[PDB]
Amino acid sequence: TGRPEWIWLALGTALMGLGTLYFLVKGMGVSDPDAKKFYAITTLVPAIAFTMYLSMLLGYGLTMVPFGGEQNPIYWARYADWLFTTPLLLLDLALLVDADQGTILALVGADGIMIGTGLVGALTKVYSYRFVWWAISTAAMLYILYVLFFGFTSKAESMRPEVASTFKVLRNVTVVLWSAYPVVWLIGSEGAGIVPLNIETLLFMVLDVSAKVGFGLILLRSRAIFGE
Amino acid sequence: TGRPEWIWLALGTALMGLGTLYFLVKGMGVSDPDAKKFYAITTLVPAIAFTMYLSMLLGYGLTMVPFGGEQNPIYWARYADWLFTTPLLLLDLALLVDADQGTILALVGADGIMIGTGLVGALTKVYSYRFVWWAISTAAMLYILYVLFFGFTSKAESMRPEVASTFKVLRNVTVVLWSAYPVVWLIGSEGAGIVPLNIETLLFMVLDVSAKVGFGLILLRSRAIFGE
Amino acid sequence: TGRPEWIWLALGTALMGLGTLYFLVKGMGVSDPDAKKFYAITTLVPAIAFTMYLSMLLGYGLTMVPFGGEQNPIYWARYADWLFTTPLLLLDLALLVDADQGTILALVGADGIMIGTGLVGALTKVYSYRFVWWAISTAAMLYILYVLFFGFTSKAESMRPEVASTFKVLRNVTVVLWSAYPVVWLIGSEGAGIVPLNIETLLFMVLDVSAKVGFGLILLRSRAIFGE
Ligand SMILES: *C\C=C(C)/C=C/C=C(C)/C=C/C1=C(C)CCCC1(C)C
Ligand SMILES: *C\C=C(C)/C=C/C=C(C)/C=C/C1=C(C)CCCC1(C)C
Ligand SMILES: *C\C=C(C)/C=C/C=C(C)/C=C/C1=C(C)CCCC1(C)C
Repeated sequence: TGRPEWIWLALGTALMGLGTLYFLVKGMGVSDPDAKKFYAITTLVPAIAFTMYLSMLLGYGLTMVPFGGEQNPIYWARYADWLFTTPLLLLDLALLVDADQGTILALVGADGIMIGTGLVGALTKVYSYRFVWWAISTAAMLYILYVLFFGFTSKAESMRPEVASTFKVLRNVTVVLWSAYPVVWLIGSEGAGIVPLNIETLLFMVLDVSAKVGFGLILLRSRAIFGE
Repeated sequence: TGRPEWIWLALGTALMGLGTLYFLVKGMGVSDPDAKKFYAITTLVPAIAFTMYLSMLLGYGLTMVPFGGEQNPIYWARYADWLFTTPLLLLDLALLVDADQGTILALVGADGIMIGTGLVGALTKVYSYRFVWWAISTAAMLYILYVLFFGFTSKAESMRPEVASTFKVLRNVTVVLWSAYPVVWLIGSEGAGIVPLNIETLLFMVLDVSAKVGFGLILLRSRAIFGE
Repeated sequence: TGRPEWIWLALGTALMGLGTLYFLVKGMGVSDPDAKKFYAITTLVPAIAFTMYLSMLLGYGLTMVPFGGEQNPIYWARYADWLFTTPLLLLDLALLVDADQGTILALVGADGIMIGTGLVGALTKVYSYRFVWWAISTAAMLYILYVLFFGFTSKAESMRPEVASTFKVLRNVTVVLWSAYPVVWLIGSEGAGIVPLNIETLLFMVLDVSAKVGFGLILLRSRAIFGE
């Protein structure tokens, strides 16, 4: 329920907090118009996650969901966090490659669908339906990753080499991390219940910090953010 | 309640699904910057409606509301769908006529008001208050339609003839379809109860498919989306 | 609960309504691209507040929250109103000073955090935690005000004198009004309970009208909105 995994919630909260502070301070030594944006976007991600992880720790971002004839504790704040941060991660990749607005809306819309349906499946009472949503959500994610490889990478190459290369790595990071989420939900308590809520929370905290601080450390330590 | 109108919910879900797939495939043969946007926007509308109609079918996008001394089943997901799609429909008309940002915000804000207040009235427990919201919502809609005729049409004429003409028809379609919604809510169970929830659901499914697939078919089969 | 402060709710609703109508009519005599935006943005703020104050009056935007071993009535619609209007107020200041997009996102993100966490603390059941949220929210507000003085004012001076001066006053107004909110929440029933819900509602209605109509009257009666 809400006791065993508090340590992961607390570690997550601390890591997001420290991460947000490191980016704030680091962003002071910046005045380049375009550099700001990457900093503004990359510092906001963990600021939000910080409040979301804190809300789960204190017990506000949690709710019980009845299914499989049981009362399962669902951390809805985990999805609320994802609803606002993933589209911002997509934006960094978008600015990085100079993506057209038409492409930006497509990704954001698919991203909102991905999270929105994942949340619906998290809260769904009927067992089998739960996986229908996990399937729709998963498709949106592949759609997103399909664009990042067949509508982004091809363009980054048409840009400065430092940008194409940084983007290439950030894209690669994204494929690995994002794809890891649906797998965790499927083996966890929200889905198949092959692993307890305790290890499910830990796994997502590891993934969230990696994507919300780790990914930030890579992008923000790159010259790909300045126009030279 | 949630049994009689399932056929309309299922037909709606299927029609939105097939519609989304047709636009995805059709959008592959497109690379024009501005063409993308119309495709990105027009394909996302039914993608979302699809998930919303599926959520109503499975019973997740439904809730019971007490009023008139009765327990009335309210499909809140129907409004959730509208909250995200109507502003996107407005965007197609906006891009189509090259509308200024000031005008775009006005329409979107009024649109969010229109749906937001319609939802409040859908969920309202006190009978008479329900119609106060229907009235505020309806005013926002006329405001929107007033701009599409006295702040849009006049400009489309100052653009390419194919655009002005396509916009003219799309505007005309919008007046007829949008205005049809408040009328349906008033005679339906959510409002006057002059017609059962069964026919209310059917009527809105017909309208939603028309606006989410039909309207798309018209816009996307037009040269008004390319810059020549 | 929901009876004593209805007069403030009704006065608030009326003032926001009349305010919205005054701006609509006033905005008709405007065609300047940039003038529209200030009008579009400044007229939408009270349009929304109007619906929010009306929802509190009728009793829809209210909910009871258990804490301190008591059932406290929380006007969640007050925060819902703030969630959409404050970012729009920030936009007026942003357009006014020609702020970069990177700076705009930072402010909006911090603003959404400020309100989001204030709402969490409003709804929080555990007494001490409530103030943790008030503290996080308050920090975001100072962050916002810190940017309006060390990332905005310095630029407005690099613009036309009428803009710099109007912005200077609008900034000054913002510092005074915004800072007044957290103080009210702390002494009110949602926080310390040093003053009844009756006076808490009155105080916020006074502040809301000032920021949603008052501030509008100042900005819209200024030439700082036209490009000359
Ligand atoms: C906070 C940062 C990131 C990158 C979060 C990413 C989350 C996902 C990619 C989540 C995906 C899901 C899928 C595809 C289907 C099951 C439900 C999830 C919401 C966990
Ligand atoms: C999904 C596509 C469209 C075009 C949906 C449009 C919906 C409306 C115009 C709804 C309007 C309403 C009004 C004006 C007042 C009563 C409540 C409604 C939300 C049904
Ligand atoms: C409607 C217009 C305005 C300017 C509203 C402003 C509201 C605030 C600045 C609210 C701030 C809060 C803080 C900083 C912390 C306690 C909770 C509040 C949400 C009241």
